[PDB]
Amino acid sequence: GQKVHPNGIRLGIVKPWNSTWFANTKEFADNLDSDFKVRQYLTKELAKASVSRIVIERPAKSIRVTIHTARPGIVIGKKGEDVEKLRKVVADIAGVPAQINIAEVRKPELDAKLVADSITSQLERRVMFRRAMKRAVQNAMRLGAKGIKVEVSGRLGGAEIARTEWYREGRVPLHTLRADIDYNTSEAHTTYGVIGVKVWIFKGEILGGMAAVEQPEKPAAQPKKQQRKGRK
Amino acid sequence: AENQYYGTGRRKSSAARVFIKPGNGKIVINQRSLEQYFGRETARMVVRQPLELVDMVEKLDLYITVKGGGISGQAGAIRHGITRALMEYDESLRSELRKAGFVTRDARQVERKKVGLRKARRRPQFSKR
Amino acid sequence: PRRRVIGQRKILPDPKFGSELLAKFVNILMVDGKKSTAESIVYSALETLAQRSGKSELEAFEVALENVRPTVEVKSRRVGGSTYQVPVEVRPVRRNALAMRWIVEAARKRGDKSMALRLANELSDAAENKGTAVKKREDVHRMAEANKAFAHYRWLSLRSFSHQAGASSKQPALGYLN
Amino acid sequence: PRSLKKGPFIDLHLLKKVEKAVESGDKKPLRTWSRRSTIFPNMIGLTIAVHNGRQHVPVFVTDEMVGHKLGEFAPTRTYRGHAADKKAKKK
Amino acid sequence: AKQSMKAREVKRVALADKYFAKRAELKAIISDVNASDEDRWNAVLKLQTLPRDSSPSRQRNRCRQTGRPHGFLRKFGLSRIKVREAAMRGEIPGLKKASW
Amino acid sequence: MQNQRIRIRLKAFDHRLIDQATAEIVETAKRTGAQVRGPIPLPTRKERFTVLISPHVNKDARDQYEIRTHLRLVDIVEPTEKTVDALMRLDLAAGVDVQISLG
RNA sequence: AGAACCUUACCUGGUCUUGACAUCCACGGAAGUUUUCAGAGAUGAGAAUGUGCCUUCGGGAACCGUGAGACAGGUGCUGCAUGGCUGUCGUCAGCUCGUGUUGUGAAAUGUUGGGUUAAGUCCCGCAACGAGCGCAACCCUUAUCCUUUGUUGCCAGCGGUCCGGCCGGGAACUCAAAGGAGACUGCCAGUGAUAAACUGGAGGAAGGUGGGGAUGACGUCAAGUCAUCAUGGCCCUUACGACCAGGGCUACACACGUGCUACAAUGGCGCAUACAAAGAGAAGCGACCUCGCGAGAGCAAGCGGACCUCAUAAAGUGCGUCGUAGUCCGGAUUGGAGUCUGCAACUCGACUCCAUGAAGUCGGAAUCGCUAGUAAUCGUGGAUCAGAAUGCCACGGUGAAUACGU
Repeated sequence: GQKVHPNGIRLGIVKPWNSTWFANTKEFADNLDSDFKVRQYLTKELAKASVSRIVIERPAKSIRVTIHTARPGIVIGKKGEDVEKLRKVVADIAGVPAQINIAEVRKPELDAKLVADSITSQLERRVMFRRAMKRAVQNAMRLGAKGIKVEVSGRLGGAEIARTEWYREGRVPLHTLRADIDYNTSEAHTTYGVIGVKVWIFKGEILGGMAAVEQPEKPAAQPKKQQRKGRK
Repeated sequence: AENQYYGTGRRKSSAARVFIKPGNGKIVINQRSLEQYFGRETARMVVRQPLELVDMVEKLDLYITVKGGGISGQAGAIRHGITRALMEYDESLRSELRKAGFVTRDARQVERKKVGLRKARRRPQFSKR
Repeated sequence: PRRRVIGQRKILPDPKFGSELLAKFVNILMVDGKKSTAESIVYSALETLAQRSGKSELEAFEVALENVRPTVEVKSRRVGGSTYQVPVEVRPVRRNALAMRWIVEAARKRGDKSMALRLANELSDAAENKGTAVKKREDVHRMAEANKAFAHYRWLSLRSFSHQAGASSKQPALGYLN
Repeated sequence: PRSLKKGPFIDLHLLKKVEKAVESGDKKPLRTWSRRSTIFPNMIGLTIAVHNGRQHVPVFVTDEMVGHKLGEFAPTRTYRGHAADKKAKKK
Repeated sequence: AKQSMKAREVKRVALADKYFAKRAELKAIISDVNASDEDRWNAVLKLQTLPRDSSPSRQRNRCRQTGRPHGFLRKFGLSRIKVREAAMRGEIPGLKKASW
Repeated sequence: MQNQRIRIRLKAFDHRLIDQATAEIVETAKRTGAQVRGPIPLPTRKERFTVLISPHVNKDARDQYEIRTHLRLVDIVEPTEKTVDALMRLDLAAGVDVQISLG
């Protein structure tokens, strides 16, 4: 049947959002949207690229854009001139100042978005292809992670109908909430149709960017302090 | 046990609470009389029975405040407040409550509505099938 | 199926009669959730009874109660190409429940100026028993007399299970010993 | 029955023709598409129409017709049947 | 979704604003409560009639990004199924699956 | 002499970042004077939503989503050169949010 | 998820063809503002008015107008071209790989057997063994307990107030929401392969993931999606484009799926009267007060909501009254009048007042939800939303009956 995005469930318990700004109802939405406009307006400059992914913040009274590259020398450019052009492209679109951001991707075939995409680019494209997926899986295993699945669809092999193939190595739990992970799903166009790719990577039992709860309050809290009791 | 002793009761998220002193058998609820709260009504006796069961009906207590839900849920909860609370008045009170099931908690907790249900659960009176 | 099993569920006693059977009589009179109305109907209903029979409310009340409820009823099931309603004992509490349900059913008939008057009614009826339900249940008794019959199936239940043996139903399977 | 806000609508897209329409007479009907617009004292004493969707349907305005909307004069819709429609007439 | 319906709505916003928005402040006191009458008749009430559309009745809005109508939220100005897409992902800050 | 004033608040998506933030400014605040305490928990929120699960049709199913907003009073009733800031940050940020006005 | 219009697909009439939207390039004008008139308006023509921005003051860019090769545009086909997304079996206990063994092979073994379970759950054991995913935890929610804190919250002992924590005062307590504790058949007794597990009991707030939710493996109807979105194929652009006024989407002796409401009396009506949760509100929500029979309007404190309003929530409780009368019930229909948003309530919206008035007496062959804070049953709020639900999503009130048997 159908499944949840691993991740999306997760957000706020194990995984950060994605964008990170405040907003709300009178400005929420919008924002959301600017985002949507950044994404489409910046990402066509990025895509040419080794950027996997972007995250938007927002600080502040600006916009933002953190970019994950992968690579970063290809988006920074000669003496930083680009990152200045990137951003000027932010911004633009957006109504505020914006800033770029850097990020580094990572072990690039670890990811997923960048691994995927690497196989979506080969299928666009197309080349003998197949483979790729095998690989990627090998890779990722490899660079890091405890398992990876890949799946490729749309249709495959040029076709009249639909289709789909997959590979996977290590591992990959599904219901485990938890942790973390990762994930992913990206598409795409070719002269026969849309082509689609999924990737799922299990990192093991490791903690995410957050988590969920904060550390214990009771150490802390302690009863020995003076207060109070409001109220004054 | 004391005293002045206390218990919070609860339920359906209403709640409750209950303050107890030596006395018993006098009661105030909420600021409120018991007749100005349980006009009717079964509940009430539901507020309670836990005082009759031990039990204490003429030896204490009673000062009560209860909020939220509705008049039967308030109560339930009272109950959790009076059972619990009375534990200080007891050394076997609890054991006498629990034997039961009066120390408990709640239980119940409400369920829930979900999508396509309806209440909760429930469901529509059809399945197509 | 189930597995697991679970039955009836506990109810508090109920505040006038100190009894769980009273509640249950409130609930089996209740519609929906209006327990305050139901209590008001049951005490009105018994105060009319109750004036109805005896001189008190509770002396009934047991006459109904007795009824109206039974001791036997029917079970459906199934036997060859057909289904039958075969006699069984009610369950001690259930029954009750039967029942409490018949006295409310029923009631409800019914018409009515107040419930309740209906109660109740029918208590007056039932209870004297003579009431509708008392005729209800008589039915049940029935029907079940019916059914008297048979239950067992069938050959397979009557069966294929030889034990003590007089049976040859249900138990594994039994030869000699060791 | 149902009602509407007091001081009912008149619409300008009709009023621009009503002021011409009473001076011209209607000699031909006024149409218009306004609908919705209210019948006012308003434009009484001439033929309007009124579009609907679709054709223009001519009606003379007495109202007795004030406070109704032009579209009541319209009919947009027809069918089908029992109903629709009179008995009933023959064509 | 069509570019013509998108759009429209941005035209509407927008036109509205010149008219609605400024208006509305007039409507209400020139007809409704309020008004003199000289007003309302219409007219003075044609100030409302000529622009419509620019009216809030409509202006609405809706989606947004997809454009879509009669299927959007809103608090986000977005379709919904696009809200959800998103959420999976986390493109809206603080927005997650859910459970209770 | 100290006091009221300002208030401050603090919003957010999240607990956590509200909290860190608390904390940034409320231990600051303790610290300068006081004018603090203990930060109240204050209600959070917790919105929820139901949306169509398919792009087209459905009965049943659906789906359900939430957002969430922590809020909070931090708590502070008076400004100080180190709590100004933080206030600057809080705000600079983003993921938080900050209002200061006494009202 | 709320079709007078818009939205809109469709119809009649008006009307345009590089276009309402969009990109390259050139030519003429700053963008823009103000204003009259014909016309249903689209649209067209006339009149007044600004002369900006960057700058080398040459020139350039923005924005408007005109013009060509391209081309834009298409809610237009194709879901049997395809991606992404989803229904549903169904939270069902299954699905699968590696190696070894076994069969010429499909495939078997393991994954079946024995005890046990909600379960390829847990345990036991064999040419099967090793390993992964699903089941299950995590993570949210509900509530017993421990602890820090105290306004937009609270009030036990102290105090003014003819009785609001309003305020001096207070932190025992509620609550808010942050951290912590607890459940493992653990413990005791019995059963059983001294296993796992199950039954019984104590302890505990709770007894067996305490309860509820998220969660949907593998695989499928040659399932649904051109109407979120994406995008190949095919096709018009002499338009499958686009602007405007009106009409239609709502027509009518029909039938159905799903929902509402009544037939009353453990009900209605008039008066007195008690106890909620949740949620929205910066061209918005809103009390006191004023006006009107009233919708509503005026006036206006408060607020961005733990600070306010809906709000005496209704069922329920107290008192009078009805006697089965088509009613003291029901109140479809239908006349008249008033209020409301909006360009506008004619076809065809919502609310209020007066009057009028019908089927309906608890309903066939038949059928559906639910195992307890559930069903049954009473009220409230919100999204969507100029305005506008008896649907949908969430909320709290009262609160059952019965569970033998398989």
